[PDB]
Amino acid sequence: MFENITTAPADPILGLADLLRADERPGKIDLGMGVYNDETGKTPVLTSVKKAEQYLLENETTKNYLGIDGIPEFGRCTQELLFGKGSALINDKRARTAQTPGGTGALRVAADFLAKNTSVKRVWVSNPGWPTHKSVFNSAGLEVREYAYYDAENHTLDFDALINSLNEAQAGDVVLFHGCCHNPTGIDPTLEQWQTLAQLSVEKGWLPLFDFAYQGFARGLEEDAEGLRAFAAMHKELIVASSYSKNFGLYNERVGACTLVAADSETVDRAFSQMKAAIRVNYSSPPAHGASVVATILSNDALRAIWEQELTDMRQRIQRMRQLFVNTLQEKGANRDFSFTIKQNGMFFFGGLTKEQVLRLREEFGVYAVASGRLNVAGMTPDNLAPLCEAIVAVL
Amino acid sequence: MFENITTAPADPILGLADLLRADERPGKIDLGMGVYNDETGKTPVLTSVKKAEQYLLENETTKNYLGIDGIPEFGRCTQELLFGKGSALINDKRARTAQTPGGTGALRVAADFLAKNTSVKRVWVSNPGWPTHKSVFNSAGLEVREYAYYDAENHTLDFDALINSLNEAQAGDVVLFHGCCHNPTGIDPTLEQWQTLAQLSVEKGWLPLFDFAYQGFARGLEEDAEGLRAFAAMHKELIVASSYSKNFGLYNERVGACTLVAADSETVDRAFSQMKAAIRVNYSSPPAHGASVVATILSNDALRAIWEQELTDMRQRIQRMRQLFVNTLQEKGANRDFSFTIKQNGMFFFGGLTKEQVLRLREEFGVYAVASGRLNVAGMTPDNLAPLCEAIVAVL
Ligand SMILES: *Cc1c(COP(=O)(O)O)cnc(C)c1O
Ligand SMILES: *Cc1c(COP(=O)(O)O)cnc(C)c1O
Repeated sequence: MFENITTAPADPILGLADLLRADERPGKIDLGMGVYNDETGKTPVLTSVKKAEQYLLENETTKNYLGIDGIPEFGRCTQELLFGKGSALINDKRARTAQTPGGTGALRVAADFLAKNTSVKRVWVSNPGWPTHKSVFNSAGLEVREYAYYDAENHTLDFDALINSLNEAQAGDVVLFHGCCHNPTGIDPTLEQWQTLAQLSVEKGWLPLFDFAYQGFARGLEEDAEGLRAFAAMHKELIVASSYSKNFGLYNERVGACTLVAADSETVDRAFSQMKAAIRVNYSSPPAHGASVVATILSNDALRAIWEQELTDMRQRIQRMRQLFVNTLQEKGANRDFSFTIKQNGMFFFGGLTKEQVLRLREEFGVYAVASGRLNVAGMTPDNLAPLCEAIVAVL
Repeated sequence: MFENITTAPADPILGLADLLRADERPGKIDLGMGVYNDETGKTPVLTSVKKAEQYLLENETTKNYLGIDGIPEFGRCTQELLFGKGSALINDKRARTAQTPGGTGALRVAADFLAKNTSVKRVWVSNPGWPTHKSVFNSAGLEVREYAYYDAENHTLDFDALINSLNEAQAGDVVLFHGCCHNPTGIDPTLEQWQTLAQLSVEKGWLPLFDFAYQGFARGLEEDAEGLRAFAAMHKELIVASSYSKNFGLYNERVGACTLVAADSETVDRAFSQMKAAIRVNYSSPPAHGASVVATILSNDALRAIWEQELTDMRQRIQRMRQLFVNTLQEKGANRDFSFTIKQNGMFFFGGLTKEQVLRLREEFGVYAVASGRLNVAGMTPDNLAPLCEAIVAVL
């Protein structure tokens, strides 16, 4: 049965882990996957998380199955975090949230739900964008079309090209937006642009799908959700795939959510029943630990305060590394200006390297990055910064 | 987009949870889902599990992503538990295991892997059987055919009908077997029958797929795997979807595994790369907590000893309830003999009620069971046994 199976192509992002494994050189620098590192180059468990796990260890009395949609408190807290404490969507009961195994899992559930219960045939994703998006939607049998987004020469959001590109999108099509911290450009729409996009979306009849994996990494928790809330204020229907992998440092516990929004309570409930059916034939019910940690923290004033501060510190360290990176490049002799990286929100640096330069950095300097030229700024520390820049200056 | 979505049909098993929720009557007895209960009617966290979680809370230093296939130690321990400490499959490196979100998740990964990378068109499942099997395989685009298995009149495995039924199965077809504790009959093949089935399977050219969710609940950990090992000794290829939900009481942490076996190391690796691709576009990587607990326990002699004893106690309590159930039915006036339930392995009791009787038990007595007439013996306690039997005697 398996004699003719062909080897699968390596994943451009997740595949870096395997290459790093094989490389036995001592000075390897991992700037591939979007994972936060502290000044010591480690990816620690948040303190607020440790305290939540301590609490669970002492008060948890059973591991009995959660409902198909997960922990109810988790859903409410996720909705508040997304739409705002007193949002009308929450009051009118127009939203239903299902706990999922990570943001990627949320995207899969959304894709299966769409393919089987709606007339959606196309999903529009940005270019440049996150490769996993095409893979997930394609695996569900939906076609992916790309829309322009980045002005590679000026390092800004090419709004005109974006609008012009989406005009080929027909009503009933799904258009995917990154809530904040666009992966990989790091350039997000301004509030006014978000408002124009929401407006346009309503007229064209698109079904907006927001991938929200970095809430809190651009400017703040509430600020990062203004784009989404702008859309939520005008749309009757929408979908949100969010993740707690990064803002909680719960990467391997797979904590995400898929939120469905309909015109009214009656409609979202009927639709959500089908979303639950898509989960039922996938993994049945979600893993409790990670989501439990998130629910516990967001529900406890004390823990939540500690957590928000830790998030703030993470965002701030990355912002400081961007300056140090740019500065160190200038005093190391870089024959090019990489100051535009200061405007980029999120964990990454993008737009200054070719795939060959990335390949040379790996083979000759042991510096690992995505072939697209995306480097994880969150992986830079005061210790690896010097050798990292020396390697870069050597390939420019 | 969602105006015309139709409400989804309730799940015959998972749907009981919602009905129980709505029923406000005080004396409700939940005998639906297969979850273990102790004498007090609670589903506790195993002591060995609590100790493992204590250990993780103190030694875990990061929540960084696991590889697509999960924790490596978890895979090795799962293989040893399945094939035996010094199995040839392990020595020859013919097996690859991917940690999955539960046994159901394992089945989904196997189904997606099969549909996309092989010529498999049909999957054969038993009748009676577990409804979720058809749902999962059908959702992947594979057709499900049923094979006879139970002698409803004698309450035994109808081997002749089984063989005769599978003769319509062509080479290249997938045939699904329950490793032990057949759900819901509780009647498993004898070692000799397993050997005849393995033999037959090799000649017909079937691809065996074992659903192993109750290892340790029939007779013991090693004994329950003899059927599987019988097949593993003669087949070049096979698939195993196992679960730790029950034998570890880790239901909501979603701990399962999908093991792939090929003729040689070279072939399993190539095939496994495609299985990883199927996971990549689903949930990306598995939840660490649950599998970590399992790896920790199976790797620590002390913890493992405690765990094996707890498993032994669970199997023993269920066995004692079967006797008490049968006895209490006789002294309560049952006009029928339910002694055949003593031979049934696992958590359930099956074969003595009609769907109407089950419906009446619910509506009039607040006793909840699956419409198929399957009751969770593991849910019976010395306290609810009397009223439970009184209700049953009233509907016979
Ligand atoms: C990190 C990320 C996700 C979700 O990650 P999970 O690990 O699955 O929670 C989704 N979309 C983008 C663009 C991301 O960068
Ligand atoms: C319980 C069970 C499973 C797996 O359950 P999970 O909760 O997904 O781990 C698989 N097959 C059968 C027949 C089962 O009874």
